[PDB]
Amino acid sequence: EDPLYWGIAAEAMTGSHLDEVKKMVAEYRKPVVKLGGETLTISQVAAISARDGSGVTVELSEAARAGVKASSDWVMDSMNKGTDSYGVTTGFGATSHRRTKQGGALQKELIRFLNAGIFGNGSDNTLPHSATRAAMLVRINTLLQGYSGIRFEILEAITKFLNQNITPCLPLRGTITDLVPLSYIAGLLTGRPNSKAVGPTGVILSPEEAFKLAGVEGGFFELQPKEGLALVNGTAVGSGMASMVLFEANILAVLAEVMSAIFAEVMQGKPEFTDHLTHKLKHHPGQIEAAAIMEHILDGSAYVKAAQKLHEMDPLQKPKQDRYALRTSPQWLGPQIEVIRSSTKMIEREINSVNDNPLIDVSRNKAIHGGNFQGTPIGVSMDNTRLAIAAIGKLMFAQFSELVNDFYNNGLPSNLSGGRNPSLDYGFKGAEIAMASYCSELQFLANPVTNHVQSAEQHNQDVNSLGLISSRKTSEAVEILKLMSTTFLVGLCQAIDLRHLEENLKSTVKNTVSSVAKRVLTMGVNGELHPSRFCEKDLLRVVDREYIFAYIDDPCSATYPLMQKLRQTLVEHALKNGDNERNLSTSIFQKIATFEDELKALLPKEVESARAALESGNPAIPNRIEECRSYPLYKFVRKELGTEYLTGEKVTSPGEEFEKVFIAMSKGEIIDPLLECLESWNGAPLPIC
Amino acid sequence: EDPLYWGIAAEAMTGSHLDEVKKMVAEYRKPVVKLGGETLTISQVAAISARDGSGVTVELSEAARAGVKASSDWVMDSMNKGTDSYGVTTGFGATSHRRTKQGGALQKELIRFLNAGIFGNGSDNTLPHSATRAAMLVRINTLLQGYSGIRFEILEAITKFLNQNITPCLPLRGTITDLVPLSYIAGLLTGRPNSKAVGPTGVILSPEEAFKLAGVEGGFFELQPKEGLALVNGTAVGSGMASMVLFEANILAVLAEVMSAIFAEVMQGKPEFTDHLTHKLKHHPGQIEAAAIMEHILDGSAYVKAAQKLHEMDPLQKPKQDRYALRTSPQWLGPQIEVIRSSTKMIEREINSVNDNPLIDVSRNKAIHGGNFQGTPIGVSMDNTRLAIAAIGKLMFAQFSELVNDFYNNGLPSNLSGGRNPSLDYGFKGAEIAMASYCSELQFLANPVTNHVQSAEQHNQDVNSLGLISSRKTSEAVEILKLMSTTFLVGLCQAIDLRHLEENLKSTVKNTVSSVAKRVLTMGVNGELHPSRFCEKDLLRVVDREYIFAYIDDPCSATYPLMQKLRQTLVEHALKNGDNERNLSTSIFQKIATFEDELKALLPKEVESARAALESGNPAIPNRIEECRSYPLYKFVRKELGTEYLTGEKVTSPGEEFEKVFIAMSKGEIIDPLLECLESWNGAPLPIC
Repeated sequence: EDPLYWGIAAEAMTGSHLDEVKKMVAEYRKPVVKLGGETLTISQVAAISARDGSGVTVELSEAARAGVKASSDWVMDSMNKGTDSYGVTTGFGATSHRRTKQGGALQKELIRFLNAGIFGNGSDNTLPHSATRAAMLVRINTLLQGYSGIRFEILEAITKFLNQNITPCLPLRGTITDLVPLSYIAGLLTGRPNSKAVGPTGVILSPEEAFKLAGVEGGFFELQPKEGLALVNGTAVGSGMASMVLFEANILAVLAEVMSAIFAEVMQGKPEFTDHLTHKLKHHPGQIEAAAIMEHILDGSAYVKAAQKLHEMDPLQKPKQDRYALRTSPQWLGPQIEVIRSSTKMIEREINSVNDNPLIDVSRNKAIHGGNFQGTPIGVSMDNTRLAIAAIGKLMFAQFSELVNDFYNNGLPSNLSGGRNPSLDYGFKGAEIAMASYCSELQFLANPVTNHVQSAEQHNQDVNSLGLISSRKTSEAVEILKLMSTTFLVGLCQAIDLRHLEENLKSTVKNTVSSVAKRVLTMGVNGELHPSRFCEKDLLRVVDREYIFAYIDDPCSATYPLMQKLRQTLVEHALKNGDNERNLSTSIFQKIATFEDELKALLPKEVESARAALESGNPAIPNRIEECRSYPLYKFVRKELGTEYLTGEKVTSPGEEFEKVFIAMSKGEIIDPLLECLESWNGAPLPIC
Repeated sequence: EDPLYWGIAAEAMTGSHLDEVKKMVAEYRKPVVKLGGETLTISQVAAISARDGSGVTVELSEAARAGVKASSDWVMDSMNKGTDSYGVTTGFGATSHRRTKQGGALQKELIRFLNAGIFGNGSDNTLPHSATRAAMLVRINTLLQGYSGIRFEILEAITKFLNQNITPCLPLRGTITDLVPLSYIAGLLTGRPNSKAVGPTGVILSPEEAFKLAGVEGGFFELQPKEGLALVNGTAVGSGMASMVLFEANILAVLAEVMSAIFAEVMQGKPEFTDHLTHKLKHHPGQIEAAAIMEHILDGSAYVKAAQKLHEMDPLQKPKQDRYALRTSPQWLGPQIEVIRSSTKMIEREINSVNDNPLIDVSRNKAIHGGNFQGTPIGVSMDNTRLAIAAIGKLMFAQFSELVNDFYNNGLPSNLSGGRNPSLDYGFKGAEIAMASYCSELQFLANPVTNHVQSAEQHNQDVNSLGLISSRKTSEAVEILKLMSTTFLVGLCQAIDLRHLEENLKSTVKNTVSSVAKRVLTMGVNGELHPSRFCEKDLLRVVDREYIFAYIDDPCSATYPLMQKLRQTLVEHALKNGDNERNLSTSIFQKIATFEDELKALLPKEVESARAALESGNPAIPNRIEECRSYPLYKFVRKELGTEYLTGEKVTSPGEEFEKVFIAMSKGEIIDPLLECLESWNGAPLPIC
């Protein structure tokens, strides 16, 4: 038995978060949103909220018509009092004019006085068109259950406004959660003189023009008793925006998980941080999933092809462990995903609720007075979600910070500088400062809204949810997270390209050091300069150990580590060379100057040629990202969007390439390549038995 | 003309902040606080709030008696109505029992219903005894001006409670600013059955016992009309605590300025960050003062005895500039000092105000109704001050963080590790984590209180100041700042000692390298090994350049920089030695192994002997702090308090030495050595013409 509905709520949180997101995306893309009052999802709200020409249409279920008609008829019959039925349903004052021999005067008055919002000039004080559409959809859905006492024909009209993209202008502020803004939908429906709508290209329309462009099958509505209240009493503005916000938040949470893995790839982090034992032993499902997702990426990574201590390619980090933004990312992200998921279910309940008062219960033949207009689930879910968005942002800032710091990024250039001359390429330094600015503002936004409740409306509304205000702040937080995600993703793709450059230039240095050592370290009296064999292999070990980016811009400079360490190796072999060292013809020390002169003459041009080869699409060694599970995201950013590698040798600024990713992100184009990174995952961690 | 008193307020902010603090300290130490209603300072409140046996006493000015009597007489005469004077003064309901043929029933009722606070068991819900004493003092002072209609004898009684350290128990919470808590002072005065006081050693007293121990010249008071309101209507609880808080805040602001300079000394920062031109050109007085204070310290610093690039002692930072917590400290601290100063003046006005209602104006023969109980100046000053305390804390965290990071601290050991074996001495690492915890909590506390106003008391108090609640949060913030200041100051003294160790061990290494090079790099066939002269001087240059703490724990280790760089120098000289290199007897290369063997045999014991000499109080080179203007603070912490140098060679933990400084700080013992650091300063910056 599940008498209080905790059971059904619990069941909605089984299965992975990723499978939930996949389902959300598939639902978003459906061509038709069919409303019946009970199956509206945040994905449908997000799809409809769009004004981007996807062609999505809304259809009302005919199965809901009978119940809607029953309560609208009931209210009309209820007005006939005394010698018929009883007193009067209930507006907010039994005495006045309501369609008897009167004429619906109270409903006209309701919408007039609720039109108390301020738009001013321009758009700064107007609710976004997307958000108004979300509100309209939710508003229809929460009147379809048949308990609201409104005509189906009004629902059909709002549906036409949605389908023809004719959008009433609503004020941004005025609600403590949504009478004031919702009264501007009602005022369009009733052709109030101040009502305005906007067409698909932004043209301002009169209510007359709006009805004609939308195809409304009728003239202005004259509201019946209960209809004005039915239209204005909902939580639809707050919950519609919350739905939009949570669609984005769910996707960005998956992006954060996958970026944490790509971060680990380019950082050469020890992949054992994702070992399932660790996460199993904490029990938290968000953390277990996050780790299993990162593990999936790392298990199919060509970078995790790692050479251990005294490294040649990628090392673990045994001495000087990986820092927390890498190694604790599953622990950090997990609870944020859990909050986003729980919040999503709260909002999905809200947008299928009857948020009206009083409810018209035809079965019991009475109106039921209550408090379902109290949007607490919106306020609470949006405050909690905003805190989680801030936490996701903080981790991204910390990861980004590690990535661009040459002391923490395991050999990558300071600032992810791309060009031949580091003194003319400061890479991501400006972006890094911008990332701090994004993170700081996100942490300010993390503060709650719902702890600022005023005792309102002659102290009748002595608690009130502040749901829309909170939704608006969470929306602002999500936009900043998209700025951060954009900046970080472009940074990660830069680092991928730098690792490709690194492996190629290291190969060329080894090749050249080899050639020179062979020529110079045998000469003798008669060839074989004893010794030379162990000396060559140790010189190459220097190359394998040293960070390319610590010297490759001036490889034969006396004060850079290549020349220094190569000389140190020659000196070490000379000191071990015994009596052969004391004969000039077999002396290693006496070949240092020659070795250095011959390396200086050859190495710069060899490095330059290899680099040019790589820049022309013909590197000696292919870019290992092509064999990684994360390739779809790199391919998308680099090839599909044309985001280019950033270098001080060219004029292009980081912002110019960030625009490409941000604009794509805001159009939903990152969804497919993101999910493609995980499409082979079976939804389970790797075994640990 | 100054009709609105902006002029007098402006004049109170002339002269330096430091001179203000000096004056504050001198006032604090006076043996007698004489109250007249108009000259109470935060220093007097702080002195009285103490329960530490300083012997400070309160005395009431006889000059105030006449005005106090006039208004108390006026109220009593005003009760005689109709055939005498007029209706009735004004309590809060003209109808009832007030000392005619009645008996002061309304005043008894007032105190009863206001006793609505909760103490529970233990001390967690009780106002601190210090803060209650502050409240008592302010409460007396704000009734002495003669407009309150209360008997002088009641003021004399509260004075006795202060002088004999008999303190009524007040609830911690219950006020939106201070009826509820102040009613517990009134309830002691009237011997309410639930009233309690605490004696000097914490013994709980009945009102009877309290009167007897305090010497009250009378039995319990029977309050006259207006007396109950006069006692309970003030802002004294909030403003008394604010006064305490601001006394500490002013001192800690000076400590932060001086510590910023000592930080710069031990970091080897470029002192030009304090150049007066820079700060003059921004005009902000707090910043100009802060810079001039730091400049004063640095101008008398034996550390600012600096050797420039290719350094031997202390360098500037031309390449890789000093980081912001060093170089922007005046810009950062200035506005915080300005806010602390402005807040101080707000509170000093408040504690000399008449915060009562109605005011009894004997000259005009009427009661004047108004709103002076509205403690907005407390709420606002305490919110603004708390934000400034958080900013001071953030800078201290950032400075501390630089100080303990070997990548940022210009040669000091990672963690300020003190012992011979770094693998068994992690220094201040735990303290550094604690510093983050302090800073984070301070940033939470920085949020305002005064934006959480409820519409209170049947919506009569539809705005209210929340002054005490804010004072309490600012007090908590100040305590955390004292934890941070303690931890940082002990860290700075450790760094001072490490710089002393560094200079001494470097001297010993130079001496030894010199001796060995002289012995080994001349041998030849007949003495003079050509060459040897330039080789020796370059080997010493290696020692001068290299950071002692990068190798001194194992100075002849092959993989540490001393052995490596010394070998590099020998090799460089051999390569330049021409044909002499090719003769075995004049070869520099052939002496490397010998040089290294002889250095390995001598250097460890020489370093150990020098160190032991230093530890015994007989270093080769004296600790340069003895010749610095900052010496008084180091001397205080190290000698006077016995705070010892921290080392993993001993059992003592950092916390144990932090206790010494924290306890001293909380007793005001840091004030004198702090101010001594600046006592030669003439209050002006160094000239820049």
